Amino acid sequence: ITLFPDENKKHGLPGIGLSTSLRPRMRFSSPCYQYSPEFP
Amino acid sequence: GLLQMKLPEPVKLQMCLLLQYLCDCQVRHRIEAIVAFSDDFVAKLQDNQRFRYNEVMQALNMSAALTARKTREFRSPPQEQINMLLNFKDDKSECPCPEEIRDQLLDFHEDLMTHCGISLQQLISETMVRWAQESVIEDPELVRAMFVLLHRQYDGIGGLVRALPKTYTINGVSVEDTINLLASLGQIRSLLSVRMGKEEEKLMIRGLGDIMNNKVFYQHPNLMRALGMHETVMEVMVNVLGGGESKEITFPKMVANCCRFLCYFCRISRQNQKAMFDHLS
Amino acid sequence: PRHRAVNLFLQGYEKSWIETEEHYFEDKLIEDLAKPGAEKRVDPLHQ
Repeated sequence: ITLFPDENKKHGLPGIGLSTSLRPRMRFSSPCYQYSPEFP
Repeated sequence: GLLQMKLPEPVKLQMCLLLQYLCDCQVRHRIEAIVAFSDDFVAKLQDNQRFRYNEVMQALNMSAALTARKTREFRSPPQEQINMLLNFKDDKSECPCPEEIRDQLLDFHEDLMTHCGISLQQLISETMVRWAQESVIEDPELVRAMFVLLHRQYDGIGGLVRALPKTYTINGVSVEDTINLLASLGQIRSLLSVRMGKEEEKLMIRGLGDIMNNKVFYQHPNLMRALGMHETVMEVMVNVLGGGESKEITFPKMVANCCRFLCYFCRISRQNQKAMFDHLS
Repeated sequence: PRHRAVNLFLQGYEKSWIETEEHYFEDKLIEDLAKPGAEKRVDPLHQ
């Protein structure tokens, strides 16, 4: 992962790009009640 | 054209929060790029410094200059070594032996400044000043969010200086352990908000037990403090025993568990002891 | 190790190359914030 997607100073649309940071895993129990009910 | 429409105060507040989220994601991407370049640069610097220290050691004659280099490389603690290797911020200010890495780091700093404020920020600032000039705003919370967002657009360096202390790099081997640790920490933080009861204390005890059993706690005290749930455990402590200070102390088992967790956290590392000293009073 | 080295470099890079830049924007920001703008009512800085 780099900062500028192109050799140009174009920043790119925010929120669009590769992200590697650790994040909580999404899990929804189907309606022990461990997690919230699943949704489409 | 959603920004350009004549929005009411709640709607414009929600889109201020949306723009704040966009700024946060952009800062996160910046930190990711910084981490990547930091990895590459520190690899180059480490190998070069070890090679040059070996070369200095190969000198047949040992003198005052030789012992100066010995203190330069070996005696100084690693943080002092990093600060020494990064002292070349000014132009030719007692720079280390390499200079190609100096050029590379200067180029990276320049492009990082370019990516920072030094076209989303201009748009956000223009919309904010336009809305402020449109009419008098009655919501203090809306005004506060407006001005904090405007300030964060005008100062992108503040995000860096407030986020780099909290950033950390973990090895790819312990990714699952880090994820489990973060999940347990999230559970503890979530249970902090709700009212206290027996089921709550059982869940906190189970979470703390998982925290002890996790090997990341032993390996990375620096990350442990950076996440900083010693503060959250102290918050749980004060919540439990605020009434008990006056009278009728509750949850003796959980206060004992919190004491054990804090003692173990202090014992793992020296700097953790200093971090916990502030709550001595 | 590699992770320790990169963490130390992150902290050092902060304290050296990020905490020393002083870009002057206060005057321009105050000017544009106190500019009354087109239409009187209260200026943003007065708000």
